[PDB]
Amino acid sequence: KLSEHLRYCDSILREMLSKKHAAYAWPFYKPVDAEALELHDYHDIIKHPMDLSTVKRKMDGREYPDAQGFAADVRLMFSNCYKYNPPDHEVVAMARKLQDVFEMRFAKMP
Ligand code: NA
Repeated sequence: KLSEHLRYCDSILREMLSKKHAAYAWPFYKPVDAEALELHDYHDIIKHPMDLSTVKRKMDGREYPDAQGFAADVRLMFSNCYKYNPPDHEVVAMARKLQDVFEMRFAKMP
């Protein structure tokens, strides 16, 4: 079983992965494939990649000991995006919209 807090976190993940947010969430569904995206320096710049599929695997694997660890990975995902891309990239705007969802939902955890 997941703790109470982590059951709430699981719901946030479900929401982030849901159709309602897909127009901006889709770049975060799978790990960045540096070769396929021709971003060949990606792993020189980003030392700790993260994406929502990995968060889902970790959740299912009961790897998070608390809600704070879940939040850390999700914030890492957005931060990687802000760090790597120019601030006017369309993907940064998509990250921001999805982060607005995440931060609001996380803060509203009972
Ligand atoms: Na609350």
